[PDB]
Amino acid sequence: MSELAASLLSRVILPRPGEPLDVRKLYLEESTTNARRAHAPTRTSLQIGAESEVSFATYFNAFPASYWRRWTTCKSVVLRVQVTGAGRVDVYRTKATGARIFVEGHDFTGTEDQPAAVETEVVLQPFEDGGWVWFDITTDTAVTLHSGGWYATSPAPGTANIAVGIPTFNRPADCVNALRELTADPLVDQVIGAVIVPDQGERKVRDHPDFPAAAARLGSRLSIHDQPNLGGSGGYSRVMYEALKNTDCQQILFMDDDIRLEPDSILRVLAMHRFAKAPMLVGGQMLNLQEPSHLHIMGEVVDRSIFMWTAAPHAEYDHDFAEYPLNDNNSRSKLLHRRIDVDYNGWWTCMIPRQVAEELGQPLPLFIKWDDADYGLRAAEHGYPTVTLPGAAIWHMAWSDKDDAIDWQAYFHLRNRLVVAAMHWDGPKAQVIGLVRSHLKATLKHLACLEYSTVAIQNKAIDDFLAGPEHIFSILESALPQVHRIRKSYPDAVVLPAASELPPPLHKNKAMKPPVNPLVIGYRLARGIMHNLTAANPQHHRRPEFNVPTQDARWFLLCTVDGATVTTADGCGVVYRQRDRAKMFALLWQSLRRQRQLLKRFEEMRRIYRDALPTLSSKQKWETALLPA
Amino acid sequence: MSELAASLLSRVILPRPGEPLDVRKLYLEESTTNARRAHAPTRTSLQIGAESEVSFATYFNAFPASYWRRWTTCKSVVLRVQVTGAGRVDVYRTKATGARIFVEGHDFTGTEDQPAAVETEVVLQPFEDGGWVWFDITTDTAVTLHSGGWYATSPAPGTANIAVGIPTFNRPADCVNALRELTADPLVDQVIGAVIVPDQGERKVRDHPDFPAAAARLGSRLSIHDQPNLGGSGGYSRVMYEALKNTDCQQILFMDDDIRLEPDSILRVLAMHRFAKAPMLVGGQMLNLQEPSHLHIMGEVVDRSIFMWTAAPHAEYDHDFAEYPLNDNNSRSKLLHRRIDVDYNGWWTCMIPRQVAEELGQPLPLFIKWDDADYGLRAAEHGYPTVTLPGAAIWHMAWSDKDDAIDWQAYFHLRNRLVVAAMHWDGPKAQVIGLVRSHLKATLKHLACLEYSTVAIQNKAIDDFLAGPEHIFSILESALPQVHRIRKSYPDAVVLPAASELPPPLHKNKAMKPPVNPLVIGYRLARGIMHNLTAANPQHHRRPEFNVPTQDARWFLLCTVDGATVTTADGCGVVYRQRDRAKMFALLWQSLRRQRQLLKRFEEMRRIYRDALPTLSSKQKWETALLPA
Amino acid sequence: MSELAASLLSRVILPRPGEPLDVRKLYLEESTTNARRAHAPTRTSLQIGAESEVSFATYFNAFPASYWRRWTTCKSVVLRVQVTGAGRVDVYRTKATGARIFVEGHDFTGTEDQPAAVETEVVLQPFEDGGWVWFDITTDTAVTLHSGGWYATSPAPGTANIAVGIPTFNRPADCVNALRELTADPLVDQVIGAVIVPDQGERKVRDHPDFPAAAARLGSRLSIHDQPNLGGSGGYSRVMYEALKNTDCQQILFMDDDIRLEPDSILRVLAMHRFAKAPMLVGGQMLNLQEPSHLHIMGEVVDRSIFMWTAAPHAEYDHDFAEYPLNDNNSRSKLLHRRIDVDYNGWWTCMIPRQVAEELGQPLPLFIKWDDADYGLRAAEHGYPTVTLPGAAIWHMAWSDKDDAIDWQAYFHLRNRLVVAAMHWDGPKAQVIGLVRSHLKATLKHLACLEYSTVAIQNKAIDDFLAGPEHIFSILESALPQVHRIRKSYPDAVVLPAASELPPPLHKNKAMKPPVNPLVIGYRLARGIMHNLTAANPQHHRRPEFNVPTQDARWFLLCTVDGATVTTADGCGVVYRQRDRAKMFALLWQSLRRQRQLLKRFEEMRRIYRDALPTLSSKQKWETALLPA
Ligand SMILES: [Mn+2]
Ligand SMILES: [Mn+2]
Ligand SMILES: [Mn+2]
Repeated sequence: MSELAASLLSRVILPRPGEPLDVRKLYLEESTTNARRAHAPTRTSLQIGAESEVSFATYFNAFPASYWRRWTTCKSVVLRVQVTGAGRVDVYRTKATGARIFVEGHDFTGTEDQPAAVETEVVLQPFEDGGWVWFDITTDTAVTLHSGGWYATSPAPGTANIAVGIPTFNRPADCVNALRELTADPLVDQVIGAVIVPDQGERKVRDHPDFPAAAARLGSRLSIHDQPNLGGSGGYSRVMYEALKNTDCQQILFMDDDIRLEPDSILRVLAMHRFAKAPMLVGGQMLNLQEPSHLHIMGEVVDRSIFMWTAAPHAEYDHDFAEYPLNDNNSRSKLLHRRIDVDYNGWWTCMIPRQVAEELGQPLPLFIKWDDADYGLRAAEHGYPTVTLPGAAIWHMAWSDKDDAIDWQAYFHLRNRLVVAAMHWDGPKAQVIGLVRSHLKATLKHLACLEYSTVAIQNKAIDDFLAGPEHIFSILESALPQVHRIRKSYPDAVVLPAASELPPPLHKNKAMKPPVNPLVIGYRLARGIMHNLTAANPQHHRRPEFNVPTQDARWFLLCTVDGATVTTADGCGVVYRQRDRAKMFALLWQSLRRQRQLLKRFEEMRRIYRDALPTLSSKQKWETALLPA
Repeated sequence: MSELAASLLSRVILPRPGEPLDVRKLYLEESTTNARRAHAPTRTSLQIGAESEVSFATYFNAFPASYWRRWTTCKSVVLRVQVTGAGRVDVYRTKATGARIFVEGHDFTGTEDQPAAVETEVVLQPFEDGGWVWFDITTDTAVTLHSGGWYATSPAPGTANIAVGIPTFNRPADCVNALRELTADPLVDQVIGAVIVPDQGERKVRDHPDFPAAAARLGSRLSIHDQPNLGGSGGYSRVMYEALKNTDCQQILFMDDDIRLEPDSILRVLAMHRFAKAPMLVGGQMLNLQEPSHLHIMGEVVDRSIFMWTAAPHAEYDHDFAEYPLNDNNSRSKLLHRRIDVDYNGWWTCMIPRQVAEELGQPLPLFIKWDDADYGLRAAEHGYPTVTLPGAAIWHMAWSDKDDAIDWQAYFHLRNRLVVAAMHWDGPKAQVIGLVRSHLKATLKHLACLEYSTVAIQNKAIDDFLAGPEHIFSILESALPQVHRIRKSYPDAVVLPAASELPPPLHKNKAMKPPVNPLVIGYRLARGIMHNLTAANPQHHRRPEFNVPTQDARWFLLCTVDGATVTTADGCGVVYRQRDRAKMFALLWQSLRRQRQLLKRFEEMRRIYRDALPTLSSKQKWETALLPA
Repeated sequence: MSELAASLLSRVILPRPGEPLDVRKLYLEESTTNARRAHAPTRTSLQIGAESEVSFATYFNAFPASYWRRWTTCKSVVLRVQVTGAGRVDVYRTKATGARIFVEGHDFTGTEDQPAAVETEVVLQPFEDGGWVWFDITTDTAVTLHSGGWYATSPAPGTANIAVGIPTFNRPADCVNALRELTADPLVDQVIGAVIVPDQGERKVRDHPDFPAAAARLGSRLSIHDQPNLGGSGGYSRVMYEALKNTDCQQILFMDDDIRLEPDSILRVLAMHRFAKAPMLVGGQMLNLQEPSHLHIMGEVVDRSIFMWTAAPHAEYDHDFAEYPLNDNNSRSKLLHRRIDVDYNGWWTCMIPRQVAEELGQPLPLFIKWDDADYGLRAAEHGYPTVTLPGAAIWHMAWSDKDDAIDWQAYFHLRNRLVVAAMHWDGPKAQVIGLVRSHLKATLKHLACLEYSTVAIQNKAIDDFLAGPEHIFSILESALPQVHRIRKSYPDAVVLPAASELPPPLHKNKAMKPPVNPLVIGYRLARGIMHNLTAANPQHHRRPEFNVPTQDARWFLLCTVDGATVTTADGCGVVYRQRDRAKMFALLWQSLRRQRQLLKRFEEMRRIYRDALPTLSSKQKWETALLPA
């Protein structure tokens, strides 16, 4: 009956026609011994040739059993498939080591008229610290898999009523696409109660030629709110503000505009939220929009030793499922079988229970960065954990090539790290030395790389954090322009269209091998210190010594030049980096001056920042930024 | 004629429809250059496309020639195949190194109406210390292999009349399945004279809904005997008791309830028993029920240096035939071509001649463990060797992941090792130092791992062995509950459903790399000794320092904590392990006290245990345990 | 016209139906991207699917260009193929390094009615020290290759009239097969003028049930000559004797009875003989009858430093073409592109010009071994070189596993080496130290391995060589029985059917790793010397310490035992090897005594042996051994 529909956790899904073979690996893994490729006539069905084997040990179709055991009331899961033809459904699970274990097989024989139903209940008891469940089909005669699903044994609790939030800024076409994809799958459509779009740009999504068609499918569920550029924080703050005040939605789902969606991902997230033992945040993972078979990360934490976000303990960035199948002996694939606990999830997909939003308050008024991490740490302090759910994903731009933490974002990275550190530290007193040491090493590296503007804006970052939580809030919007203004006067921050716009380099490039050798690193380091003590030659600021590609722009090469072009990470331009011994020393001294301030004033900072949390997170205070005159 | 049927050693067999591709490797190996997969219309026939090659150099279809040379009167074997279409049957053998040697080819041309018979006699002379024989088929036109077999040149001696024994304990569904599979193959059915089922559990196999249908196919050959839980020993003791007293079966075949059967396996075992040079025990091998293409072990011995069961000298655990074909250059596969001699076979499949059972007596009244090894050692002392026959296998649970020698089984492992050691030593006087040293190293390891209960029950194991063979017999049933009772008071033995039932750990986990480095092991060892000399902090017994996964729970990580949860091997729960310096030292001292007793009293033990063998193995004394008031 | 037939060097040939895929690699190499396997409807034609590529860079179908350049008058070779369908014939050659070079392509379009002729002349100029020529076919539409050949540009000189010689000894079935295969190919049949069969055994080939049918196809060309067992030398001596006296055949072709033939091989050999610059010996290569895709060796020389036959400088034994294609980057395959010069060819296939046989005389009356090497050295001293022709091969048993130079053959190996050394030395005076040192190292090794009989018969070998060339001739027949008689009294030479015929070993085996480690070899060596100085324990001659498999029977393991069974190389039995310090020392002293004799008397030996060559090689003196009373 529809008792099936109410207990559906995760549908077995298949690729769209014309899907590149790499991406198909996220869905199904076919034996190379098969006569022909399996064919997907719809997104929920599959035709398999006679005498063929297909494995559903895959990102989208395997069941992340250990996560369900850890966070939900589901004691068991039921696999249900409908099949025609003759063959066997084999059910497997893994230990947290990745070791595969055969659970049970079921021979079937069905026809189009009388299709076979194959059911398998798997208890979730043996998944304490990792493991997946999946099935394979090995055929006798040609087989059609008409449908498949992972089901709970009882209906989902609560009511499904999601407010989806999508902040957008000068990407009307991406936003229109996102709105369109939300209503593509009828089952996702039915559970969406509202779509809040804080439009923070000048190029409005409302003015896009395809907007009316996307807007029609949502009807009055859609609202667009014009506001100034308040970054991610202001965007998602608005979303949460609107959801609590102007809707009765039980779940708040943060999403993003520049995404591609696998709609079942939303239902998986929702299912985990509904079956949850206690209220919690449920997050989706990010697949790399530019390398679509690659998983960005299983989950992330905040490392408390230096208060810095990182990969969770047994997780590694950029896992290509086409090269490294889930069910494979290699070391990268085995890591995927551990249950990865997280401190927070990113806001490309993050479900927040209504009550939880109410109790915790709004995002901190940081512009970009650390706002998601803060909201995870805050939630945990209130006994609301976060789970990053494997197999529930969207496609989003990763820092795949195109990004570098040396531009204006570096200001926000440092400032907000400090704000959130002050807000959540809890650890011993002398623990801040770790964070400052971390920053010193990075500072000397920037100076070695001639990334002078970076250091300057990081000096402003420290000043702004030190000025307190009231100054932070007052510069929600003004902070960005002020960072640009500082950067304009540094040659290392002025992007030119091409190296060919400048005089041709004095020297041709020579391939320099990266020093792994212990003695050689020392030698390159000393050579760098020695050069940095000399007065720079001004002629190398008129004509660059080298044109350095991004991939070659490393400290060991850069710490011996007086002047060079360095290509930006996105490959779109170059900057003329220039050494000046007087400026370097001055920036270094200003940095050290600030480092000593941080470790002197950090305890005070914790007090004032924790005392300001009611204010920084109140809907009323946020109204002063969100709403105009 | 049926002169063929009487001399059949081993049928050429093929996979069931829908069999996973991995498992098919146990039967046939097909070239990837073939246009299509070979098709098995029945379990004894195969269709092969035109211009295709299939190799029968496989676990089930190759002939383990060296074993037949060593233990049977067969001077040669005849390969007989019936084929239609046109092609070549090529016959090969190996040297004990694995080197393949072409013996002879036979071109054939047959039709469905006039099928071709292809015969090849292979003398068993060149297989002194290893080697297999097999065939390949390379086709011209499409070929059907209608049947194939390895045959002796004369009828099998003796009469085939097997009593199959299956002890069962609270696994009625598995037992019913086993009973069902015994009658699946008509040729196995015909040679079964009785099926004895000692039902030792409370959930009776007789009460299972599918039992009547399984029981009908056996008729009056089946008998079920209710008795208390007397472990494996009591179970198999009952089987042997019933077979000798209440049947006239010439062969006794020990099996198990949680198995999957390849019925031809039984006939292979029987064939080797019948053609045997002199009476002997014939055992089957175990394929891993959870990784079905994996062989557990070629055979096992008792290493006399420390009296401990191990892999036979050139055998390695867990051989995956899908990754490592029999006929392949790699080092793991070459080992399979040596004739592996064994001291004993396990009781998942072990054929014992009626007369031999009569002369040797019953199993020793050990609860679990070492009873099979003892029966092999005992048989050898009477001039009855054991053979583990390759290609004759059942599927059974291996210690594949799910088992750990630290629970209640550790008591039985140590106690019974000592009993069997006392029973069979024969070696020099000072030889027991080896066994005690072995136990000391294990003891210190348990204490390092905080596995305190293990040490305590191993202390009881030594006491029970020391009390003598009469005490051993008197605690056949009572020993198990008494072990549980000791374990209840150790935190390291109380299983909780999840780490989440306890307060969250103080520290997050950090990946610790296993020390292979020589200096680093020393450093980790010293760090462990140093920590173990400090007084433990009681707060770490309230709140665990870490949640440690099974795979990470190693001595180098565990010897530096005061308190931590460790997940059980099966992944079903966790235990709160807790360091206490006073308890550790006390357990260690109690262990050392016992170690010194062992090497002082071992000679005495041999005398009293050897003198008690008539008693411990008599059917009359066993009646006091097997039969009620 | 038949001007084509007269200039044919080497036909393009294809496998028989049902040929194992490995062996097919000797003929054709097909791309795995092809839809279907190529099909050979006859041995000289091939069907190739549409859009497919087949390479004829193979043992049998590529042209060994450098050999033809070196030894024949052919300035160029013409490739001629007849094809239907549409595609391209691509012609390639290699440098001696293996580097492939594209020469020329030819698009064709033919039909069954109007087949396309594709011709390509390749000049042999760039093959000074290596290189092959071959073709590939890449198809557009389905293609049939109807025929292909490598042709000279002018008719073959001389007259083709071969006397084939096949000595046989108790292998009537193999001999009958050889006779049968000689007439299988009409083109080989036509050039055979006689078949001489010295039947040296008691089981006569004449008495074989299939002999009359084989004999009918040869008619009066076949003659069988009964004589005593005079080994290989007597056999081939008889062949040459009969060919010169009783036929007018222009070529003498030594073959063997236990062979499989690729008939075109004979024509290739004949073609090279006819086109030769000057008269020469043309030999065929040996493919491994037991591993049929493996080449035994490209060619062999006599290393003058110690006067011992070996692989030619850049040749390595046992080249598997299925694993290592001719046209492949790997190091083993690149060696195949050098022109390998030889000192001699073996007598499995060796063509000798009539005049050359006349001038050189008969084989030396050695029983087995070194007779072929001598005949090559002798021929070279008369300005008649030997060529081993790649791509011209028979299948013959290699020393693939089944042979060990420790039995009765060791006597002949040493004695004949000395005879041929005395006959051909030429080098400096002090050069014999090398040969004696070589023998000392081998002697100490035999004694270390307990191979005592070997040393004793090698002591007789030296004595027999020292007694002179007249004694050698007088013991042509009697030498074999006399070697057996010596060996009967050594336990290490008495073969027993199985280790199980002896008392069971004292110790089980333990895997000993082969010492590659520099210090460890030293340690094992010292341990061996130390043990060999002790008095052996007689009880270890009653009951063996170990049962040692052939593969494990190495000096480092064997030099520490007093008594052990060692399995024979063929796996058919075992010998009880026994250490005795008194016997060892006595044999060693007798060996050293002889070693000092050799280096004192070697100059004398050269004189007497060279002076006896007219006698040892005269047909008249050979009549005293070949013909009865
Ligand atoms: Mn985005
Ligand atoms: Mn069991
Ligand atoms: Mn031969």
